[PDB]
Amino acid sequence: FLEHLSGAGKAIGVLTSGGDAQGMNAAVRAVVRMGIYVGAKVYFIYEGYQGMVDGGSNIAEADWESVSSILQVGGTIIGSARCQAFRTREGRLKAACNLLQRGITNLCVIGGDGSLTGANLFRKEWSGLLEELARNGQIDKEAVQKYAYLNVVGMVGSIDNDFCGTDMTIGTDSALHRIIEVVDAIMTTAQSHQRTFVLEVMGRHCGYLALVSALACGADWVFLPESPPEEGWEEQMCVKLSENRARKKRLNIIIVAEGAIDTQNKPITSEKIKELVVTQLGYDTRVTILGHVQRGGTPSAFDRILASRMGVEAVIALLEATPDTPACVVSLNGNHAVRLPLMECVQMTQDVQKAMDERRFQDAVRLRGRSFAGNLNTYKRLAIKLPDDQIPKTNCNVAVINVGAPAAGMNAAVRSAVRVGIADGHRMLAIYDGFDGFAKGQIKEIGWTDVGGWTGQGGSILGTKRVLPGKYLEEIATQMRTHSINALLIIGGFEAYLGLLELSAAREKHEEFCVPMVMVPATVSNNVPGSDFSIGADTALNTITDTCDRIKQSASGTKRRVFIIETMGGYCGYLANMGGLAAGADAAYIFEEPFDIRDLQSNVEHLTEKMKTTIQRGLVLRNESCSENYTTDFIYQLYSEEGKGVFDCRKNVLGHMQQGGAPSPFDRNFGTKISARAMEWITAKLKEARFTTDDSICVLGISKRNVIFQPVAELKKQTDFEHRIPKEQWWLKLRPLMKILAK
Amino acid sequence: FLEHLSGAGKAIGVLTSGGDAQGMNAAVRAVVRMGIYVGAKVYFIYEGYQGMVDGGSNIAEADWESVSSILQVGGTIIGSARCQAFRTREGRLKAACNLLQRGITNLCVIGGDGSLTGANLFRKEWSGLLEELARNGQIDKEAVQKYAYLNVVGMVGSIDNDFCGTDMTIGTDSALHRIIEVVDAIMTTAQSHQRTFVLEVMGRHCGYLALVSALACGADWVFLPESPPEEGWEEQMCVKLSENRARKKRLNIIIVAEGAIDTQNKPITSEKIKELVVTQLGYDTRVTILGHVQRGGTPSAFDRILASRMGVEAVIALLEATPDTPACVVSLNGNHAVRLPLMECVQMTQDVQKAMDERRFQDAVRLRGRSFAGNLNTYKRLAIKLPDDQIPKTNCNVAVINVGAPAAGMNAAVRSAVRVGIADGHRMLAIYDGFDGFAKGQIKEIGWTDVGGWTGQGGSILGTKRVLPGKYLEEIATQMRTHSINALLIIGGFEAYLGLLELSAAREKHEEFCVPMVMVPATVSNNVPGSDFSIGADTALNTITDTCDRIKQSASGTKRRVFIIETMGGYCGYLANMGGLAAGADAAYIFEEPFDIRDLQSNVEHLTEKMKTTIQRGLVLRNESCSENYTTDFIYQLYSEEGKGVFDCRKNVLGHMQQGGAPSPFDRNFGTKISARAMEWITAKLKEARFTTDDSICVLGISKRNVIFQPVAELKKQTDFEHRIPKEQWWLKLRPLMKILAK
Amino acid sequence: TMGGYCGYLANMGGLAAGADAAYIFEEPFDIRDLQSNVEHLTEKMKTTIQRGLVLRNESCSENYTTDFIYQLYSEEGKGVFDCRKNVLGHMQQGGAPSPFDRNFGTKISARAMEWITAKLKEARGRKFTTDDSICVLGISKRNVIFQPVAELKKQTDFEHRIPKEQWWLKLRPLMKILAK
Ligand SMILES: Nc1ncnc2c1ncn2[C@@H]1O[C@H](COP(=O)(O)OP(=O)(O)O)[C@@H](O)[C@H]1O
Ligand SMILES: Nc1ncnc2c1ncn2[C@@H]1O[C@H](COP(=O)(O)OP(=O)(O)O)[C@@H](O)[C@H]1O
Repeated sequence: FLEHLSGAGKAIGVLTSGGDAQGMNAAVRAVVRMGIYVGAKVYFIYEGYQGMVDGGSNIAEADWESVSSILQVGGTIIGSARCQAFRTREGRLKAACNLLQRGITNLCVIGGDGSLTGANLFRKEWSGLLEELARNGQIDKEAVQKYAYLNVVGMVGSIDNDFCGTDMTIGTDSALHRIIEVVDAIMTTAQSHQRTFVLEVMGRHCGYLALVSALACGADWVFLPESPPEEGWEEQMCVKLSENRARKKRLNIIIVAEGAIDTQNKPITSEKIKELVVTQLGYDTRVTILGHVQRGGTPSAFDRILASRMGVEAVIALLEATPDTPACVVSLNGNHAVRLPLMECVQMTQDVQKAMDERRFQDAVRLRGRSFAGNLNTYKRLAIKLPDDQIPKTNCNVAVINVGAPAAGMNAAVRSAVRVGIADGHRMLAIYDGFDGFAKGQIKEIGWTDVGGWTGQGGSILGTKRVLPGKYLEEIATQMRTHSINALLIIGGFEAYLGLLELSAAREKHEEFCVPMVMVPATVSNNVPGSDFSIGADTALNTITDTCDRIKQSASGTKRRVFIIETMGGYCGYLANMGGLAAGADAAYIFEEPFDIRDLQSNVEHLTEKMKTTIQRGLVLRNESCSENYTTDFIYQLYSEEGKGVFDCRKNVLGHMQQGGAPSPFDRNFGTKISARAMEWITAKLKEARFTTDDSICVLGISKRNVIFQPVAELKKQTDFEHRIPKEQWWLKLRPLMKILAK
Repeated sequence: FLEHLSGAGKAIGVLTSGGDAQGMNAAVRAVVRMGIYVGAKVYFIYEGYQGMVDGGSNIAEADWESVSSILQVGGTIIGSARCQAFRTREGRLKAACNLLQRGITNLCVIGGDGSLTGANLFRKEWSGLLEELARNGQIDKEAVQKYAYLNVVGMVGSIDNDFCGTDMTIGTDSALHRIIEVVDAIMTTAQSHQRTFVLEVMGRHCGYLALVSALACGADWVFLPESPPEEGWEEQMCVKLSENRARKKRLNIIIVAEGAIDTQNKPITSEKIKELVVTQLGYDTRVTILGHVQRGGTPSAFDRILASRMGVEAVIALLEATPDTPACVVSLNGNHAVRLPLMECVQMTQDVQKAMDERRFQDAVRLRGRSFAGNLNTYKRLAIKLPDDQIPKTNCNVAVINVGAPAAGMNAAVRSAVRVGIADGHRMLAIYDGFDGFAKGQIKEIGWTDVGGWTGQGGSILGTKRVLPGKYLEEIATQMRTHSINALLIIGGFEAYLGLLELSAAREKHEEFCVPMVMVPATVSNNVPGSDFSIGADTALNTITDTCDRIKQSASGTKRRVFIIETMGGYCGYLANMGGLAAGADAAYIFEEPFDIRDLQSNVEHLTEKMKTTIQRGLVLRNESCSENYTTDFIYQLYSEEGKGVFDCRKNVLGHMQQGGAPSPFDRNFGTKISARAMEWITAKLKEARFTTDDSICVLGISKRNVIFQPVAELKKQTDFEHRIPKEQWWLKLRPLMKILAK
Repeated sequence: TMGGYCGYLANMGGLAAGADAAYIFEEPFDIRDLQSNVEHLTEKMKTTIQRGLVLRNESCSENYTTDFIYQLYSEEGKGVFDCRKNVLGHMQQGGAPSPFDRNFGTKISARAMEWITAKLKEARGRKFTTDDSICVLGISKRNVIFQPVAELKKQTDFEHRIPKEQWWLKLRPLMKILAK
């Protein structure tokens, strides 16, 4: 719809300066391919800023073929480097001069707190740098007026995330993986020798990756620069570890921020701890500093997407910016990408440092992010069980259950749901084998020490069947009428929706279902209406994006070959699309977007023109059931006879391997995060009677920027029951974008 | 066949004491399930040796259901711990006593250098320990004669591999993964900031994982305790790094052994190096000590197989041992598992430390393994290019090529082949696009700096097509001359085999094919006759064994479900079998082992009796084409209608996702290792003219314990050309075993 | 219809039953010849004849199979016409022989028995090593003739097992113009 508006003729320079984080390539890829799409010239700037000063070999134009085959790699191919000869006007001039020699009037910088502030100045000094170049007569006197205005745009890029202008900065999810990967491995070595480990994650300033990772591996204790330990923590920690040996947890994991501190700026080294536990508890302890393995590695799905979206929203922001409009720093807020003023953002970032240095920790917290406070609170109120007798019991029965297909990171949702329940004063009942078990009586009260160590496990434990209750609506109520069940917590997918939607029926027929029930999105499909995201979704999506890279391997080894992969996920083309954009597929056929033999024919042509360039590979993803006639076989059958002579092609039907492996850190948190707020909505609405109106049975889920409880009742509207997909689907806005990155 | 004479009545005790290495669980799983198959009782011994002293809660019987769902986990579920109260007779007695109380007469210890020596004494003191127990009257006076003989067996288990009784110890391949995983990640952060890293791998005594890993990531320099650096290495290293910057290698990786030393016992810390390079080169440098992430993580395929095979060969050795027979320590030598004397094994291990302490490094090397010397030699002679002018050119043209399907770890074979060639005095010619390009003239001379950094990349670069050299023999002859080629190396699967054979009898014909030619196994199928292994085999097998665990996830979440996965690999059921044993499949239908509707029927029954126990999952692998009638659909169609009411079931057809991803560390080495010895066979046989016979065209591959060059001629015998698989296939001996383990 | 790669059965049967199109191997075709035929089938679904018949040679294309052909025609009609698929089994080569075969079998088989009786009398008062010592009798122009299996190696596609030059392909344009 906005493809028309495209500033052409002009050029843009792209560079990378700062903590080389994963997904950085996927960014410069969206920038180059988009910059060309709009009809402008895109130049490369090696060694970040240093490349500008130097020039010549550090500046070259980039073709569509250039940024190809780099999306699936960490670090940055453009190269990064700290340039000091730029922080000085005496040399910042050489940079400017070199730009006019190439005709670049716009620039896109992908760095960090400082790197951005660099261009913020260059932007201003420009009018002053051209005055000197024209004066000394080093550049054509004409140029002094053609390239008078200088537009720049910054981009969030560093695993630190010490930036409050955006919730997530390109790299976080990637580095977060690297951290969890190391831990999940270490946990097997500690669960044997029954010892305790102390880890040191990155983040000299922001203690973000230090908290999210911890919540992701159900850590025992965390040390953050923003929220230091209350005086007297030394004995309070040993209290925990002392109880963890008494509860039989032969494993203890300690997460420490690179810049840990206590009530006073006094640093909290990881050794100062190793000493504390072994010299006061006697437990064998080993501390390890996670190497730069946090900035390297393969970019996760989330990172590639965010990167590829930012790279575009940045290109448009460059030619859609006025000579007097503030410097913009594209960033993902809530769910939709939005540009923000650079200066104002660096301010917030610096302010966090200000508060911390002035023992104002309490304020420095609500300054890093309005989700950060909620995360710390969620973690702690879930990693500490105040004595059994100090918890005011409510004498109510709340039950949890897993209805639907198993989704990675589901056990994580149960761990939270249970603990946030017991710690709230309720007795927990676990319904095994989904509904199938519910009716059979497979119910058992579980405890706190029970759901311990699940945040890391995938698949399901309490079982889970897509078994609809619509016909066993009796055997169920009959069970609740013999367990004191006064609450319910479903965790699944669309199957669960129909579950509550049906339950509400037998209320004027069965006085037992007349209780509070809250469903939480838990499916790899993400077809759950009333939420833009689902638990275990980002996991499979990560498994898919990965597998596509390994398939793009055999497609490159053997020149001129195309692959057709059939991703699963009912009619919901979520998985199919997000994965196609994350692996850079030439096309992804989802159901939600109709297509005839022509949309297909007109795409085989584009695939042929690619078998001329360097990229002699081909990748096309197809939604499990996007069409009843054009099947995985059909698509392949056509592509073969229509290519015959130009390229080869095969087909693969991704099995359930997707929804299987260990849950992605994003699910390890999502599962734990939005499930607690689901448990309080219960405690809060269960206290109201301390239930009729069709609403006490809703579905908590991500909507705008934050989650909200929507009564399953009013969700009947925006939902396609025939294809089992929500009517309005947000990720369709990426459709035009996703494709312009094809050709 | 040999499962005839088994054994009952008596009982066996299993424990784990030492460096908890991955795949340890997969070991105790084979011991338990086998000890039961033989008809004996198997007891658990928690906390390694400490459990023996204690007793009671640290000793329990294990059912078939017990050791289930642990195979795919690192560390040890039995628990490990160092017990000092055992190194003393005063307490070693409490251990013995507790054993008679449970009726255990045999024992299997899975530990290390020290842990094993422990039972070696216990074995002897036994007669003396029962003398005191009967005297003091603590055990029934009768028992003093029923349990008079005490049989024990040790098992290689520790990632150190500081054991020369066996080539590989349960854990190596797994810890080697963890190491390579960390590196491959760090290399992206270093290839950006163009810096140098110094890594510190495990191995306080043996510098194994330090050499193998290095060779796997094409490291720049290594430090080993057995082969220290020649006096004057300080400047020699800087010489390298200085040239790597001159050759444009914006990345330098240094691998240091945990116990590195120089000509003298003087330790070589990783810092002592960080100082050296930065204070003498000025390059930015960061050193990181790979935490215990090397002992943790998920066990690799190689590890699980070796583990599962050792656990069995151990059980049989226990009941097949006489009262006066030396203590045995099962270990994999060459390719077939063979038991060896404990004491005699510990001697060798202790002797390596002896030599090192007496500056006898030269002997200490040929004492750790007859392959070690060949590996160190391979690495070094491939990481240092003596000046262009100091290399006595031979003025000969040797060309390499990739014929067949792309196999992970193929580029690695080219890197080696190329360098070992230039460093031998030959000019290297690279044939792109396999044969299809060979006839097209897609030939180009490559250099040393060209094939730099390939050992880590998967897929292929020189392209690779399954096209035979037949129909275009003339378009290959004419070209052959244009470059005046004399030697041709091949990196392909069965495809390449047919290549060499077609070129053999096609000599008298085209007089251009009369020269030395050597092929090397490079296919994920492993159907290449004349070799027990293939390049890229262990990779796909690792991806398969992984994917199966992710499927075994969704099969456990939804109780009572069976999956049918169709692995690929022509008729060669290699992939299908090894993967089935590595993931614990209930059955794997390969072609090499015929079966009727009865073997199938009699297996669905076994699957039903499992749906009664705790394990309500089901996994069955089927070879791509093991039967023309019983296809993946058929197998599923039967299993469904035959279970209907007891269990559900689905089917998945693994795509080319197998042979795709980054090559496994075992392939990264195999490719480089046995590829050089293939290049020397050329340099050695081309200097013989200082060429039309059956001994000029051969297939270099693994046979007995070591590789050997077998003329493609005499290989026509042991090869099934109709099904493209070697007649005699070694891994078929594991068939009975594989099945008794799964039941 | 079956019949290896030889589209004879498929063609003659399609012309005899008035099939809208018969896809044989001997006559290549892309997704366009297929597309441009679904259109003609739609314009017929306007007249009186609301039927559609398309024959496909057992293996005229490795990609475009009976299911493919049907899978396309279904989605490409959706709203104008329905469609199903049938794979004629060996029922074809089975029933009692047609009177033309009852004769052909007996007719040209006798003249094949005499060619033997006559070439037994040749070198009687006079061994066989020539090329015309093992020929194949078959209808060529107007009448049959004995062609030595030797010189038949030329006009024969061994890969698909069909003679190179096939006469009945002259009926291709005709066969189709009769299908509208
Ligand atoms: N105040 C400044 N003025 C101008 N350029 C700056 C300034 N601060 C940083 N830079 C530029 O950006 C580069 C990166 O600085 P750094 O603080 O390391 O970035 P980041 O915050 O991403 O880690 C410097 O080498 C310089 O080129
Ligand atoms: N002579 C001995 N007698 C009894 N136990 C011993 C003896 N030597 C070693 N052990 C046992 O093995 C432990 C030593 O660790 P070890 O097994 O050598 O580790 P690793 O598996 O890494 O080689 C001791 O704590 C003890 O439990």
